[PDB]
Amino acid sequence: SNTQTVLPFTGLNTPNGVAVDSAGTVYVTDHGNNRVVKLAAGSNTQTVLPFTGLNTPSGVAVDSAGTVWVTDHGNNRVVKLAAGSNTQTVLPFTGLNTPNGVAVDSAGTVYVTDHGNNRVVKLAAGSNTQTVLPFTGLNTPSGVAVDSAGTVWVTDHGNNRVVKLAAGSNTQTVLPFTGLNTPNGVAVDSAGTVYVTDHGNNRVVKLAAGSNTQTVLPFTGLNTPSGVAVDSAGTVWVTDHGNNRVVKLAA
Repeated sequence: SNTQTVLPFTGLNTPNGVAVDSAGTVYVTDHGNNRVVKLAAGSNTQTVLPFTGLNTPSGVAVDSAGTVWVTDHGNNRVVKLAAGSNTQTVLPFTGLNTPNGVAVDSAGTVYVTDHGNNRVVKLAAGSNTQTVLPFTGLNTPSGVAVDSAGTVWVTDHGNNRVVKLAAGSNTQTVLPFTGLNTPNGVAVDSAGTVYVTDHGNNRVVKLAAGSNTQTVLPFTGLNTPSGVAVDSAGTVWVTDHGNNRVVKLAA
């Protein structure tokens, strides 16, 4: 499509971070209200999830079991909410600083852009071992995506670039986007297409796998967009941070 739709969220404040599940339920970290909100497909009523004590949360992910993870940026922690019981567990990361961005894979491994420490960390399900990924030269990284193959992409915000660590490789690759300004947020689809919220240019850009020529998506009127998700259908959702809204574009 070339015409975006605004989702019927209410009362957002500087939202940053969006996730979508296979049912088309959309989850947003409503950063400036210290809460996580969700909207089911076709619904006008949003639901505030029972997280507690959040501070400027930035980034949300959801696994197959309905577990919701949030990077609780202002508290240097990652919290997960177990489905049904609504038990909150602080994941046993350590030493985080203003984390901003989270992803989870099929195995329940959790990946966090540890923004304030210029690093990306991962924690396997149930583990007390966190692993620093061998990205190099990061500056305030702010967004992480992982595909089915286990390739990890990161928006290296402070360097105006997107980097990837290909599965099985220990060598970082810089993707051939051009002209980025403080990018924050990355998503990847099944086809390997990469989507980035080019925050400081008020636009969303995408690169097909193997292509060296980005395209700009036909969103309009964005302001410091900061978070992107893509569903199985190729619909693209963006947290339009500076306009307190979430916008979507069908393929």
